[PDB]
Amino acid sequence: MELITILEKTVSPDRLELEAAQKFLERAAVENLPTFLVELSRVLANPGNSQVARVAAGLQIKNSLTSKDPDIKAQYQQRWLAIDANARREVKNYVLQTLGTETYRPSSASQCVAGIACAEIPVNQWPELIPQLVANVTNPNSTEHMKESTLEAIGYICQDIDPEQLQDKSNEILTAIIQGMRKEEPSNNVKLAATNALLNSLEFTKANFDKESERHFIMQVVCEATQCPDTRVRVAALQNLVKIMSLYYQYMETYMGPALFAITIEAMKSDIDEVALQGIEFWSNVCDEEMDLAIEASEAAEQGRPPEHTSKFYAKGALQYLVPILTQTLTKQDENDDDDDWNPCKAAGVCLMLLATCCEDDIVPHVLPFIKEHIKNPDWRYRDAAVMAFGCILEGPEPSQLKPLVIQAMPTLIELMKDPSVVVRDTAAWTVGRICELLPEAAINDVYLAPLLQCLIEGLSAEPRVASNVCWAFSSLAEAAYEAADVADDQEEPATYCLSSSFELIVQKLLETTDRPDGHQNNLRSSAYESLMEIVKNSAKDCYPAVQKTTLVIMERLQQVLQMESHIQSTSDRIQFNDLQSLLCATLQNVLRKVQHQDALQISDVVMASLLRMFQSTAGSGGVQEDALMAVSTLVEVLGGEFLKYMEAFKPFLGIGLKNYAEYQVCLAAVGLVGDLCRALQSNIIPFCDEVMQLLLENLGNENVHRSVKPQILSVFGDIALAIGGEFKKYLEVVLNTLQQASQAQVDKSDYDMVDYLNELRESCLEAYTGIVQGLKGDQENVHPDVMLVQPRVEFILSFIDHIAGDEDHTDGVVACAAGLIGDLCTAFGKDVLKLVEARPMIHELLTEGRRSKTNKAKTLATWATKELRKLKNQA
Amino acid sequence: AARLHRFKNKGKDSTEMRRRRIEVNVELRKAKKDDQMLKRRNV
Repeated sequence: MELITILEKTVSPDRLELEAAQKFLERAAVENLPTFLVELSRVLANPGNSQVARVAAGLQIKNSLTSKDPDIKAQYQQRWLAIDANARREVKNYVLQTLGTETYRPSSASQCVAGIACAEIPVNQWPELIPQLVANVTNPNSTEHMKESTLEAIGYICQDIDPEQLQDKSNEILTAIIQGMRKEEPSNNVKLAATNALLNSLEFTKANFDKESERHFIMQVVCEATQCPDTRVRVAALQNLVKIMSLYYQYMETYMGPALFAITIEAMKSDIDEVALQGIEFWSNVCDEEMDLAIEASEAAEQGRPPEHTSKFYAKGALQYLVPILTQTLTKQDENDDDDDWNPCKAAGVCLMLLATCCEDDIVPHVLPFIKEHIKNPDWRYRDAAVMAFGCILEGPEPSQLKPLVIQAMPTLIELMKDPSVVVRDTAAWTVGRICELLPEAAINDVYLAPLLQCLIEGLSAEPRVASNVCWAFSSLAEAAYEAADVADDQEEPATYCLSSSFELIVQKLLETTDRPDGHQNNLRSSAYESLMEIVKNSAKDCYPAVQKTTLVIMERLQQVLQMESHIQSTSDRIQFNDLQSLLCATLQNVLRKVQHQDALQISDVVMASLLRMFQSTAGSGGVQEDALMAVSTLVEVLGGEFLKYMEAFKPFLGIGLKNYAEYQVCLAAVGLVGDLCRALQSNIIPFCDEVMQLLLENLGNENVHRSVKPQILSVFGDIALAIGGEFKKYLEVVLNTLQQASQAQVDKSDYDMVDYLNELRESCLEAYTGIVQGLKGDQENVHPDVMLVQPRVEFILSFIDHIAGDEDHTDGVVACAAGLIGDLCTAFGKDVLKLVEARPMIHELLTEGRRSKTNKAKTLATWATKELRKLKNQA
Repeated sequence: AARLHRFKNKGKDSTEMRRRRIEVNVELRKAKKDDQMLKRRNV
């Protein structure tokens, strides 16, 4: 009974013994785990056996402990540790000796080293791994298979396991990598492994790159690696080069850049796609970073402080060479090009956008001549490049200089929409949409508006490749037209705008193009539905009958979607059905906000009935359940107090959503809806307040929920107190104690993400206190006899806000909320709080800083705080 | 890849557009609370 015989069944088409033996060896893997591991290692370590059998055994060893899922990987690691130490030594020596001996290029033994070491290194086991691997690489008598196997395992180590445990060992492994990178190595396969290993190990060697002699040697080997006869080493070396640009930019000044500048330009000019891709990516990453540092430089300059780190303007200096190449490589597309495919032409087009943003004015002189010459050239490749280059230049430069160019080139744009080539039509639709978003002045004018709409509506019936793209142009045009009209009559809605003449026509076209049988391609249906939403949202007064007609159609489609729920036969059908439902609810939300109160009443019954049916039929993902939540929320906001008729039916579903520890986003939506519910149905939530209070407290009791849920729980507590009024005394002490416990929380200052979470938690705590005090303040001018209930806790209130004022990490929101509190207790109690703020006079910095902030919220609230404070400063 | 979502509005899709809608609703609700508290502040 030899394991090789059953191992051949894995590669054979017959699989009856495949799963049978696999399950038997898995039962061994839980009971006779050292036995199964030892016998498998023996087979792997026997060169006499067929090498395919050894590969199959190595696959079994790897799959016995590896796992893509981090949780499954963690428990598998614990399973590996749950074995006799001597038993694991029986196979550790086998693995470390089997590698390299096999005459295979995949070298399956390298996988086995990766899995075992990724678990033993954290527990400081197998201390001879690193010295052994280094010795194997550095031994001058090692064979090609020896070195190829070892470097493969090293790269597998760096990629798989976390970087924390290898920080102290980085200097040792680095000397091994660069030893296999020098040109003196005869084979190229070993060099390929060396480049790949360094790619996944660049993060460990932060200290090594700090060293000067190490850095100079490090870039020397990679620079000489790019100029290699083989292409695989060439491309792999380039990915290493772009990574160093993205992280260690500061050290590139010292002759580092003048060396890369020659290699990268040649790499882009190469006809081979892969090397061209890396050359483009390198010159895009430098621009991407250059934008971020430019923001930091301006922020420091406006703050009066010298910048933390500066740039040398590499992109600006070298733009005159990138632009001619980038324009040229655009003329390399093919008519049979996949939409979802990364190509040098697409990368070049994207890269041009960041070029414009980095240098606003210096780009146009180097690109304007190109688009002018090839705008009517008979070959459609060059016509496509010229129009595509036009769209990129829109973002960067100041629009004032662009106005003469765009208005002059408008007549040539419209005729391009009727070009016999679909590719040029697609780019024409994209660039006219961009010209509307960025330069609406040239798009909204009497001469060119009417022809623009004629071509735009004509394009809605074209092929989906361009039909989807032109649809997004309509949404941009509607927003520009809506903003163009400025009624300025305090109504806040213009009576008439430029799109009023043909509003009903374009709405009709958008309705029918949605129902196209081929809307799946290029997300045509998804695009078409959204432009309908933006059209309705951006409608004028005259279009009121039109938006009424659309509401009837949308409601009709909702009832139809109910029937499609009953019959379903495939997972892809489920995805399409769920996406359609989400879009339909999204459109219904927009039309409800626009429609008048009277029409909202008659259709409310059907809207609620359909919405609750979606929630009840929770046969799909959480998207359908979540979408119905805020759809009801916007209905409640527009309905007002009339929603009380639906409380008895909405109550069971509200509790179900509130009591759901899974799908934290869905629970988040329900929490937000409660705040709206108490605001609109004020002073009437009393019969339903006790249940939602208990349900909320239960969710706050446990800990395994998402952290983002917690702050909103505190915010709704304050809003409920404001809504109900003086009836909160039943739960007043419970919420106060819970708020007090949550307020006194401290997290490490180094983690910015924790800092933001704690700051948002502080904002919710402060806002809850304002609602608590306002709940007992009362509408009457005098304080209510319930305001002394919170009197004992005022000292803790002022101590808390003093703690907030002490931290420099205060954002622009906490200061406004704290200032609102100070005024509130000032007007709630009066004389007593004067001594309390006297004992803590440092609060005055918050009062003064509340006006220096640019946010109007802090300025107004702090102005109120200082006004009422001065009344008690000199009252006698 | 990691850059295809920038070329010619290809990034715009169901998941991305839902995110923009959610932030719109949150901003509208937050703004509505602000003036309602402002008028009750009696200032």
